[PDB]
Amino acid sequence: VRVLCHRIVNATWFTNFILLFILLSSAALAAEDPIRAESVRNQILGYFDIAFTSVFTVEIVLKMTTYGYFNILDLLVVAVSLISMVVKILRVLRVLRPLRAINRAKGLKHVVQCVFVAIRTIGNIVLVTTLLQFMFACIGVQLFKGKFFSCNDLSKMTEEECRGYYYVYKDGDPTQMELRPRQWIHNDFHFDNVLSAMMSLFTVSTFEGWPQLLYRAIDSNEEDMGPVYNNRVEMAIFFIIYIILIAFFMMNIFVGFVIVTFQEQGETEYKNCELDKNQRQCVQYALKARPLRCYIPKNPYQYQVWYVVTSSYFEYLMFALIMLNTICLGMQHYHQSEEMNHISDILNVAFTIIFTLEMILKLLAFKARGYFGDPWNVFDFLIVIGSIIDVILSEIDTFLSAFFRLFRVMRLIKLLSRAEGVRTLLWTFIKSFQALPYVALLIVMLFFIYAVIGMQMFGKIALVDGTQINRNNNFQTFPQAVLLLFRCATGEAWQEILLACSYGKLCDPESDYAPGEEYTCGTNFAYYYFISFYMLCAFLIINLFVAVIMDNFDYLTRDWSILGPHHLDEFKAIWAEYDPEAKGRIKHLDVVTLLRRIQPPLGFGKFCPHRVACKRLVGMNMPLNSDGTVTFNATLFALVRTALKIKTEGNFEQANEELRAIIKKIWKRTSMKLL
Amino acid sequence: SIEAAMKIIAYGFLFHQDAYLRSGWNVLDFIIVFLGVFTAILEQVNVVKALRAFRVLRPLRLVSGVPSLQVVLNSIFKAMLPLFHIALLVLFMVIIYAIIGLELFKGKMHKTCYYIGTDIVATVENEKPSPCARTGSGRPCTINGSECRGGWPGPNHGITHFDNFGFSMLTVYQCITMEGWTDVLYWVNDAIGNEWPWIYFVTLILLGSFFILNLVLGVLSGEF
Amino acid sequence: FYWLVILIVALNTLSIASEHHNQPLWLTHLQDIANRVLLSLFTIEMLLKMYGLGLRQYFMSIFNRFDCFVVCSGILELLLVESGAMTPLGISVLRCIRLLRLFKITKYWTSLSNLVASLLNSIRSIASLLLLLFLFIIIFALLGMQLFGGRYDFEDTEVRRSNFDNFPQALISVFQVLTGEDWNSVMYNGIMAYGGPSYPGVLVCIYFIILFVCGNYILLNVFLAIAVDNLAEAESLTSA
Amino acid sequence: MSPTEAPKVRVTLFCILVGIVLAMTAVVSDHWAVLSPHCEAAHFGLWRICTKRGEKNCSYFSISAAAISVFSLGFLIMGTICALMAFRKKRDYLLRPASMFYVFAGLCLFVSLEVMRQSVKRMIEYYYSWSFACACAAFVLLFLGGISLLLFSLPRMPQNPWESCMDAE
Ligand SMILES: COC(=O)C1=C(C)NC(C)=C([N+](=O)[O-])[C@H]1c1ccccc1C(F)(F)F
Ligand SMILES: [Ca+2]
Ligand SMILES: [Ca+2]
Repeated sequence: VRVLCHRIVNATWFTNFILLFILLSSAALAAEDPIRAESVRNQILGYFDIAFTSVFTVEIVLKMTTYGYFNILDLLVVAVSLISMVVKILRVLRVLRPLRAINRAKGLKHVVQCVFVAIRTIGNIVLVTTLLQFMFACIGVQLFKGKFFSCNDLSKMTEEECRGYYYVYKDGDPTQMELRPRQWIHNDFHFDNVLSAMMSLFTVSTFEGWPQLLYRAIDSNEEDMGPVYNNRVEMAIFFIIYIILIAFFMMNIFVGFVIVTFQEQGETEYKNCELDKNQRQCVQYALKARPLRCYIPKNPYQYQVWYVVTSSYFEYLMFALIMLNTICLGMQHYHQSEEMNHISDILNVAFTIIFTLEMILKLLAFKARGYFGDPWNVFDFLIVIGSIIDVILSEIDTFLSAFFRLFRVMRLIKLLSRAEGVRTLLWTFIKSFQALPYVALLIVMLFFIYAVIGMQMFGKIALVDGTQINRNNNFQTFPQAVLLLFRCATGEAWQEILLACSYGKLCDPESDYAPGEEYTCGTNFAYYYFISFYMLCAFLIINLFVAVIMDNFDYLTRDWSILGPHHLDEFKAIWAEYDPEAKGRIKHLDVVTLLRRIQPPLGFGKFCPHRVACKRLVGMNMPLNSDGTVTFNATLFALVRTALKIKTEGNFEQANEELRAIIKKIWKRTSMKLL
Repeated sequence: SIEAAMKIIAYGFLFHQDAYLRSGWNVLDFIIVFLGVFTAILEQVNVVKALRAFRVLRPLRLVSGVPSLQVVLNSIFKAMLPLFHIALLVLFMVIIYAIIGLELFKGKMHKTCYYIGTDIVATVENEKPSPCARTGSGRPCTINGSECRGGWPGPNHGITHFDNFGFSMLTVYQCITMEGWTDVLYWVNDAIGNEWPWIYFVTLILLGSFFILNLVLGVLSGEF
Repeated sequence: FYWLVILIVALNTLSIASEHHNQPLWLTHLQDIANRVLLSLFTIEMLLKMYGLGLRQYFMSIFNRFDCFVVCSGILELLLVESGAMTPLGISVLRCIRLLRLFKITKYWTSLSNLVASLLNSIRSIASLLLLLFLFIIIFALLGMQLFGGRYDFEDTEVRRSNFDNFPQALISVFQVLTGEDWNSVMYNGIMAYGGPSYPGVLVCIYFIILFVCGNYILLNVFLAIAVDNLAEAESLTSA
Repeated sequence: MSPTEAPKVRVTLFCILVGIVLAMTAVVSDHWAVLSPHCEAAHFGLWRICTKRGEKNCSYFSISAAAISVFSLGFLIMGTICALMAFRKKRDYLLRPASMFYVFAGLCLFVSLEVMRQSVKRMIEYYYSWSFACACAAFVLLFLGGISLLLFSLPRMPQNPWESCMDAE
């Protein structure tokens, strides 16, 4: 019936129920063993691939009884699923399971589209480097065609002489040598046709292995001959012009295209109103603020301890003891003396006692409710407790763990609470990663899709040592494949991993292969895999960087000359020394004596205030409530209304006209700033 | 030198050769000339080879001689005032990770596999020398007829390790550049096992490289 | 006519492309046809413009400056062979000069000409950043000659090709460190060129850190003061 | 009421109520190793060592792990007294001191786990079935139900210049 099939699917218990299977269906691909289809792991995960795939079949029939672009893939994920239970390609398109999540999440629905918009925009510029890549690839075929062959020993210059056996000499020793066959070998990247030449030049544009191609090209001599040492050293000009043209200028004129044309995403709308962006970043702060806590205590015994700690000499003492602990931690080294190994045991018990005494005194002076409310004291409470334990746990070692020694290193981070300019730079970028999580979600997905396909296509290469597929760098588990991919994103000999993955490799013996089929591992799909991954990733990472730089562009052009939130940030602290808690108003006996402490962009100047500061505070618009009751969310609009936005009279409610149309929504308590 | 002579006496005395001094560019010109005669005499009397390398300061007299190149270095130096809070963040981050590495990996990469009875390090033909372990989490040294003993100076002729604060800080700066950082990861795996130390390395390459470059780039965008 | 110049534009490009090693003899000879035929057809599209709409106007276009040198240097090479003067060094240089014939598709883009309109008026601003950058490379290349030239005399048998022995090679070595590519291997050779991993000779390494950090600082003032300030004025000139 | 009566902080605090007992399941059960010579089959733990061929001979001898897991139990004790008292009297700040002890109680099993592995490695095979994967599910519970409770009780990032960390109310 169209009414029980309509209400079950719709609200909340169908979206948090099917998506928690998509996340678990995807984790079933990752947990697969690549080498053996016969594992007891690999058997029992196929029975979840019949447990999920009966549930998503319910999702189709419960949907296709309701109605008559993104659901034709959901029919593909079901149809491949029952089929897969070419068979080799019907396993590979079983990776499309996280793609039905980017339809159900509407935060995901949009960020995939913004990529596709930025793909069509960058296309014309892309054509120009694509034609430039072809122009250079043809120059390289005319320079280096047939010239990247060589022999095993460098004595033999033609293929006809490169026969038989020669001696290598281990450890450079002419007494110690072994016999090997000589062989006429071709360089893996060459300029022999135009298409290989584009592959060689793509590698040099990633900067990977480009001096290896450079010294091969300087040594090139004639067609079908081996290299001659420092033959044509002037062929560095070909490689250096290509790097300046492609790998620098073109790449830059691709990034700076995104930056200016992501400015338009914050500039394609039009604002001919009364108040501009700097009036916007100033008014709304006074509207939407909130007073805060200055946990000033009472009880002059507690105030005797409170006046010590918040003072400058206690902030100066404790930050000069973190410096000396950092120096004592730097002094440790390997094979050190007995009176040196233990003075990092004497002082580290000494530094622990000193920071455990500052934690106690801040409980006693700050009225211990008011200690844990401050976030940098929760961090200091965890360094205290974690370094009490390591002093005990090392003491209990010798009386009868390298993790708890880390707490010692962590105290260094405290120093960043004095630095306002580093902590403001840190917050501004950390929040912008936090605010835009789906742009980074895509990168996670790209790695995930690639790692499952890499395990399916490369996971049976043997881990032989001296090659690029080995115990440290393979596709045989999901953590390993992912790690290998990250290495490539970093571009850390990614083209040499690419060559270790093509056709003709040794399969590991625990693979299922016929006798006489050992070298049948690997595929020449590796070329599409690696280049594509390399290219998808570059787009993904620049996309994320420029989306984060967008978020904080008001800060990245904040122009500290004129005005900023920092004058405003400083103001709250001054106000907070008049309030035990928020409460709205303070007395009036502090409203005259307020204006002596503020910067002349916001307060007044250095000079004699008997003209300006005595009359203008009444002379400007201020609210008129009762005598000693004036509040924080009413002055702080008007207090910056001196610094900018001078007006004429009668139109004080014509402040509130542009406080709705050029403004956002209601801001209900704004009768305070009006009169 | 006669240029430095005819440009103090076309002006006058000491406070007129201070008018030769007040601009910072001629300050560069006089340290070169004095230094130039300071090595050319001490070379003759010693009849110096390390003071010869200061002659490469002479091509910087050519930027004092082109006026349209003195407007760039000023604007080059001007862009460094926005990027100082970043450069102090990068610095303390290399200090954090260097010390952690020192505690965690200090003296750990000193055993390689050798030929039995000998002082000859055993490798495969394309393999570089890496740490071993005996009966633990590391790699077991299984080439052929080899055993591993700990008398080895380390992974790149004894350069890249975490034995003291200076060499730990050089291997961390080298990783933060993204050049050779997976060699150092793989060597630590070889020495002590592959279960934990990727957490050290991936976190450094993500904060110390990628996150740092988003802020440096951001500052550049703000300036331009 | 906007679809029948691309017959010889995409025949010439294709002709250039099929060049490969150990290629058939008919393929080399089919490329003897396309060089003679299309150079005559390159004349017919060019002789019609200088006489059919005015030789004064024909020089006024910027790509019609380019059209003449295609013919004037292409038929020059055919007269260079057919005189007994095949000139074995000039047989492969001039086959890179006819590689400018696939630069004739610039008249077909009409999409990024506001950049090159803009890029062009800024070449007295392009070279002032690129001179002091190349001046920076020269000073570090000569400094590496004083520090490391003559010093890589190892009694190994391995080759250390990025060294500081000549000025051209020293120059090649500095640019390699500026890209970052394998810059630590260059630094490992310079530390072993002094004593090795010991307290005076390890301070070699600060040469390489200053060249990497201060050098790539100039690169981000070069290619970002270009591609922000030269790629926003095109955005201004397109929005006008 | 906003950091202490939100459901996202009580789903986590009930999750710690699972890991408070699974780490107690491990610290009494001695089943996380199998000596297998081939009968001399022994099952190791912290407190008792029992060799089974009934001939059930359980006795003591391991000291490191035992001593280390007094602290893993103890922090669990010291964190809850902060957590049980932070749901009353309108102090949710008090909730903050308590979480730190659940990371520590998490990490003082992970030393224990590493300490028990050495005993089986120095001493014939090894197999863990009942109480290593118990404590490796109470490590991962307490270590990650502690860090998430921390970030579900630290205020956030203001996301605005006006907003301030530890901002009033
Ligand atoms: C087609 O160009 C290409 O082959 C590319 C080469 C040869 N090198 C690399 C590293 C690219 N890539 O995938 O990032 C593109 C490239 C490069 C510079 C600017 C732009 C692009 C562009 F392709 F993204 F446009
Ligand atoms: Ca590299
Ligand atoms: Ca590189």
